[PDB]
Amino acid sequence: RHGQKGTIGVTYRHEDMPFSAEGIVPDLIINPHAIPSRMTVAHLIECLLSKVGSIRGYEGDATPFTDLTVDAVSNLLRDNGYQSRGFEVMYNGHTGKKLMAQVFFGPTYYQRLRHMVDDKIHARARGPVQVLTRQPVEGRSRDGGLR
Amino acid sequence: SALFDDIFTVQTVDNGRYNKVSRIIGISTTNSAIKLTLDINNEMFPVSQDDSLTVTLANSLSLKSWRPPKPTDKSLADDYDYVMFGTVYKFEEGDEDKIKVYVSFGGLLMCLEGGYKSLASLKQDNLYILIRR
Amino acid sequence: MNAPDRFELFILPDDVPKLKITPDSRVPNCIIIKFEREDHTLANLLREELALYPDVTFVAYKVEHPLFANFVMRLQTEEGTRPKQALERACASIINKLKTLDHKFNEEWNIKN
Amino acid sequence: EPKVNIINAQDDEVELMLSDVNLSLANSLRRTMLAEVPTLAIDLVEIKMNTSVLADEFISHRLGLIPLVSEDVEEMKYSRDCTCEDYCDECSVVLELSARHEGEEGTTDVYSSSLIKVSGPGNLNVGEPVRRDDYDQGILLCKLRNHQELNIRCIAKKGIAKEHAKWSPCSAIAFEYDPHNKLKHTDFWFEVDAKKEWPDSKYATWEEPPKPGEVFDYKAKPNRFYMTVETTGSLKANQVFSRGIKTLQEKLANVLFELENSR
Amino acid sequence: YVDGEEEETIMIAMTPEDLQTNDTAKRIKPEMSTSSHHTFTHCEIHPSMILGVAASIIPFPDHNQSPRNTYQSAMGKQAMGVFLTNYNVRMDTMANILYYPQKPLAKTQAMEYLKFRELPAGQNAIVAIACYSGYNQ
Amino acid sequence: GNLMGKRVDFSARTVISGDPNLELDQVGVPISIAKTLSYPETVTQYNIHRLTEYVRNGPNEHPGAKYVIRDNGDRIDLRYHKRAGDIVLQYGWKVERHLMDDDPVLFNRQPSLHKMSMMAHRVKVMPYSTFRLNLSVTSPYNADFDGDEMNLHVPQSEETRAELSQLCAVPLQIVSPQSNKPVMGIVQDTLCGVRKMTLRDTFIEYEQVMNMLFWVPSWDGVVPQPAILKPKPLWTGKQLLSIAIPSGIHLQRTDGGNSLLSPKDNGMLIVDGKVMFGVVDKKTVGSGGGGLIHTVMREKGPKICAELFGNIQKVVNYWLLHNGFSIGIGDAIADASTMKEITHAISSAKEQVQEIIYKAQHNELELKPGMTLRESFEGEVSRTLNDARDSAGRSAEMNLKDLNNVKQMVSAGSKGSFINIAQMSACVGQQMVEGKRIAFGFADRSLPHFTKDDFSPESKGFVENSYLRGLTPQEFFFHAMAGREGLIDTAVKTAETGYIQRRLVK
Amino acid sequence: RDPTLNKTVKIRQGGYKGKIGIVKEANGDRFRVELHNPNKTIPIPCSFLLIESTHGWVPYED
Amino acid sequence: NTPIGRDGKLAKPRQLHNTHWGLVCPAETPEGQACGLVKNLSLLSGISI
Amino acid sequence: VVASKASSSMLKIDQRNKKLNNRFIRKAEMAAVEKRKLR
Amino acid sequence: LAIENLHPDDRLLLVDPSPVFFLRRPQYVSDG
Amino acid sequence: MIIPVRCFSCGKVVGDKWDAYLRLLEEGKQEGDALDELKLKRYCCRRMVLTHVDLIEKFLRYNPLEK
RNA sequence: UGCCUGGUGUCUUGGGUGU
Ligand SMILES: [Mg+2]
Ligand SMILES: [Zn+2]
Ligand SMILES: [Zn+2]
Repeated sequence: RHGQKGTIGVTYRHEDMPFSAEGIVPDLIINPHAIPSRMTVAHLIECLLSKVGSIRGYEGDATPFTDLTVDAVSNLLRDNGYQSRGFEVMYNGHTGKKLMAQVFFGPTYYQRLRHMVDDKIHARARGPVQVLTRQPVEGRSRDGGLR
Repeated sequence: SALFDDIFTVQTVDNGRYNKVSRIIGISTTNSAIKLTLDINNEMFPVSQDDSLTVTLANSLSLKSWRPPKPTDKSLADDYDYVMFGTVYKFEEGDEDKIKVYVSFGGLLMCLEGGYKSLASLKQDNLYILIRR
Repeated sequence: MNAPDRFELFILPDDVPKLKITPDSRVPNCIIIKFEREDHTLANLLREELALYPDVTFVAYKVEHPLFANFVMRLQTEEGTRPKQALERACASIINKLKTLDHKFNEEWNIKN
Repeated sequence: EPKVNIINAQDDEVELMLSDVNLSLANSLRRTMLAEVPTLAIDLVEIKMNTSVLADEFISHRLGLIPLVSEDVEEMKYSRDCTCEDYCDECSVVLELSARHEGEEGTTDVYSSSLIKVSGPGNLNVGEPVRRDDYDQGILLCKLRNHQELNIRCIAKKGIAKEHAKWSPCSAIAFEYDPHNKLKHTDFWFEVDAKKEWPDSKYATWEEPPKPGEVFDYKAKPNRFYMTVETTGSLKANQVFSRGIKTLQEKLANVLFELENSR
Repeated sequence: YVDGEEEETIMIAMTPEDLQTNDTAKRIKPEMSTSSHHTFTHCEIHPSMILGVAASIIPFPDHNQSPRNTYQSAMGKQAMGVFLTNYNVRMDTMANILYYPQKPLAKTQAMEYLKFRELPAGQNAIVAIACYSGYNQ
Repeated sequence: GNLMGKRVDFSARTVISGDPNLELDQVGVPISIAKTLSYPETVTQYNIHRLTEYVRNGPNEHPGAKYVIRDNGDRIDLRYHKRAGDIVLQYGWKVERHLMDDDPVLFNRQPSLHKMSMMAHRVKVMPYSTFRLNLSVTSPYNADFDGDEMNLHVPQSEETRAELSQLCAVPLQIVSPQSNKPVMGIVQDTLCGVRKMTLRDTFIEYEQVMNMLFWVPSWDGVVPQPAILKPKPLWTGKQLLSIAIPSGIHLQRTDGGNSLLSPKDNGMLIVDGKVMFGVVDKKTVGSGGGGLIHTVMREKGPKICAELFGNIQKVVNYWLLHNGFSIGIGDAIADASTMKEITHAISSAKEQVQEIIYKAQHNELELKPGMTLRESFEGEVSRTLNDARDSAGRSAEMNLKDLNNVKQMVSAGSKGSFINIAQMSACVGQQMVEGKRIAFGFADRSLPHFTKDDFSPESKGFVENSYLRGLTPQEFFFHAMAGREGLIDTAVKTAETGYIQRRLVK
Repeated sequence: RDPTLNKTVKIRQGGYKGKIGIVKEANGDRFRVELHNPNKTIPIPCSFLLIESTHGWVPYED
Repeated sequence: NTPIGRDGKLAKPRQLHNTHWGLVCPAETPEGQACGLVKNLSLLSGISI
Repeated sequence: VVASKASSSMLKIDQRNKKLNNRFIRKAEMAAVEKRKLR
Repeated sequence: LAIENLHPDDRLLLVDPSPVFFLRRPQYVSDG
Repeated sequence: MIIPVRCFSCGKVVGDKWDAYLRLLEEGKQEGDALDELKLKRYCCRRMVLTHVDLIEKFLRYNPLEK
């Protein structure tokens, strides 16, 4: 919900994903490089607030221009036995060894967009042509050619 | 066998930016005007100020693919606590008797200042440094 | 549409050998082993078992691509030992370790049942 | 040389500590339990009538995820390895579901308890959907109102979680070693002090904390591993552990046989 | 009610707290020291009501770079959800329905009147930010 | 629309994705696209057996064929032929076989601004439905994997295939004639991981070194001696990186007048392909001129330079996979000691602006020549506020530790800059619309929440807060105005630039 | 004229045992059968098919 | 919608003005040709009858 | 209408939760505003 | 009775071995 | 639409706990306490029951298309 | 012996995707 669009690059099975000490594997891994240039801090704040809410069984209130601060959410998260900033010690799926860097980890609301690759893939060797110009027709639905 | 040998007293130990790497500066006890600036691994060979180190430089450990050393074989490194291997990338034939040798042990740098007579034999491609304490 | 069948991760075609061994002539007494329909589960186990043998001087493996289920392993032993014998010794040793682990777990489970 | 010490034991989860094994062996065991232990799950759905508000393939996907008792699945054969034409009793289990709502008011819930085993291997304890108790209704499958009926026939086959996640016997395998970070395998992010900003591990009391004057030990390796195995009920925890060990042994034995037959 | 032309002649307070006269996390209010005293005539009901329907879905829109808010406003109209409850009896040219919609854990107060809780268009995924294997660059 | 540019046959289009495990000049092609497209191969006595096998396999099995063309020009369709096995191929016939591995294909992304937007790759058939690119070529194409699509064109002749493989090939396009510097370099997490991996205090154990060495395709089978032999054999990251660099490469760079002892590990010195000191980052393996890539291309040629990308990427990606890297909300937070400094700096700047306002209102303000009193006043206020934001950002940046992830990404040059740190941590700053502060849209004020004739910094679009701290409604609206101006400016200037370039080309 | 074209068939061997399909191509000894279960079409030898008839399933003697 | 079209375009109509506060959404606008010309009412706005 | 049991239970839960929220959130806001005032 | 009816000193005896304004209790019907 | 059979992240079976969860919420228990009483420890499982919206109760209100 | 099929509007407009 913060303009962070992307496409699936590869799918790993349950046993190939990194896991935390309590066995939680992520559903989805995004690159750290998406954050600094675009400055979507709201993404990180939403992840932290959602983590606290799912731990405590509440729904976070992310209304803008309120008195919510990151430190209050961090205190709540620390009181529940997690690192206050949301980091987690995470293990490597392939070898089982600990990762040297801790991983920001939590639930976030994602939405699936209408643009799927199977509705865009198109190839043409030969096919219908226009009557006037005898050049390939236009359109993926009509088995057309590329300009 | 050994191309240089001396005993150094550590003047300064600088951790600075890093956690596992320390800069140590030492001067030879038997001969001043010989300086040693060196990078070491703290976790394997920790040092403190005013320590005494026996530093030896050799061009070979004898008495191309690397292999884990068999327990049966013996080499020059059996007498020391910290052995590194590096390449000499600068041999500054400086002033009348000011010679500087720069050696890089895979990014961990060493500079050895001294007279020509002491460091004449250190004009090699690769050097082992053997440190005892 | 272009998604491969999931059983191709572990079901071996008839014409594809499970285990192809080719020597590596760049260094003495080295072989390259190509495992088909295998992944990190067997590879890491074998690699870390072989790394402890005093007569094995180089062992490594890599998975070329996550979308293909195979890995290739490089093994290189001392002059006395043929690498394939070292691989067999590693397999047998891990089997014995697993056997004693199973026996001990069964004993403990019966005690704490 | 390897040792096992059990902390807690239950029908559905066991918490144990492995020691004197390599990290690779423990991780391979975890991976094998997660994705290579065979179980039994519904793999074909023949929909004879479905007038509910859910799509046919919606209900098929829901059915495939229902755990079935897979105790004697070793005796069972793989579908592709059975020479029988079509499916026999030795490579498939047939379950049937029939649900209907009577009366012109109210809503009927369709539970997994309504799945009735029709045919299967003789005297093998496989195929029955897992129930927590004798009075547990089970997984909610669908809902029906008046004049809506669901009548399906499902076939269960043997497979592994590599092919599809519905054949996975485990839910989540907690895995952990070196609570006090004596090996320095991780470097702790911090703002002021790394010691008081990081929560203690749940096994921190099982190992002595390092002494203030202790030096780093470069000769140490991870030696004790704490892991918890949770199952979905299709297999007991001890069965999952033992069958993971057996599967790993079979894989290694197959490799050994290939090597010996190569010459 | 006031329109765009009557607003020229009124003095509005942002919050009811503005009607009366050292933390590193909380935000800083305007000092407004140019005027010795103020005589407000109106007060905003709630400042977060300056947003539209699509921009009322973003959580913490004030912690974001504004072009990202615009991009999300654009992309929220392409998220598959449940457009209506009677999708079975409708014959539309296209229709996309998500199997298992979930309501967001971090919601906004304006989502109550957009029925986003009852017809949500997304799911809560466990997201990890990491350079794992180089396939997410 | 029909003579200068026309629709063409033998082409494909689909979404692109990234693959770290592809060579620089390789593209991953789905199986369905490979089956649909074709290349007419002339039957000779070097390939008649293989072509007969392809004809037998038919148009549905890969590798296969779609048509057989006789000498007279008649086409035999293999879908509708009941006696495909009863076809004997004569020399000189053509078989329209399927697309296969190592076939050169032209690859293109729109808009094609320069000649590096069309380059010829080598086909590799892969499952799933997306084109796959090595990530180093995403720079010349100006492409990323958030939904972009790219075009593929198949040559249909021996002459055209030779032209593509000898002129437009990706390795030949590494150095551009526009600025005589490389257009492809190490990017994104490979850049971040080569900075992290080549730090002075990165040591690697034997078992990981063996795996890292086996990953290098060009490795010669000799393991280098470890930097530390006793008590424990340890290799440094610089050694494993030097493994990937071809021998005979010399590179020297001085950063900030550093000495040969490099106390800060800056600068660079590569002797015979071995790194002596210096952290490898954007200044070395980036796309700038005089770096490692430019040196290798000038010295060894396009083939070795193309292999260099693969070697470096594979080693660094394995190391970073087994090490890890992340970013969190805790990385945008500065301690109270720095927050009080930032607050003091901002308050001092606001006091200075207030004094300037008083001086201008009492006719005590000096006038810049060539500018009116109002223009000079506005320029001075804008300069003061920009200096305020820069000072606060500098304080925040100096606060950050070495383990801060944002600082690591900025230092590596992979993503972000100093202004991003300043705005996320310290102060968003002054919002400018059309090069000036926020105008007085209402009657002598910017918003109905301010009194008339108010020139204070917060009344004309100075966002005092940071993104972490959150923006007040007025700052939110002003920042939205500035962002809207940016979007409009982009969407308008693009058409003017396109027209200018078309006129220049014509 | 390929009497088994456009007829419901069931697979008895291989990796698709017990899946219902419809025969689409009947060139010879390699039948193209679209599967009802996923949305795909696969080749299959004639020996692996069970052609539906008025009385149960019949092997490749239809 | 603002029917100014594409011919004779200018940046001023497309801009977000001060007087838009509270009446139209500052964030929601299309991309490309219609940026700024297409507006969305704020969540409490109305139109006089 | 003859609502189902689950819907009736959900309605009761919603009423209870609405009342509890209206009480507790207001109390917390009143507690916070006085502290912000006295600072 | 409830926790409120407990004596304040006895409430002080209830020590964990306050609500926050931004944690709502979930609903299902919303409003409008 | 209807409570998922398995938790997406780990795979715990949560499809048999919807009715018990509603019964617990009916008795006045808080959502966190209700989720704890069902032995849902990991927050990946807790989000499945906590954020589920039950839409089948709205689809069932339409008159069935057959009889 | 009963024997198998390739052929696809145009013009406007509108909403979108990637730069
Ligand atoms: Mg893009
Ligand atoms: Zn059978
Ligand atoms: Zn779960």
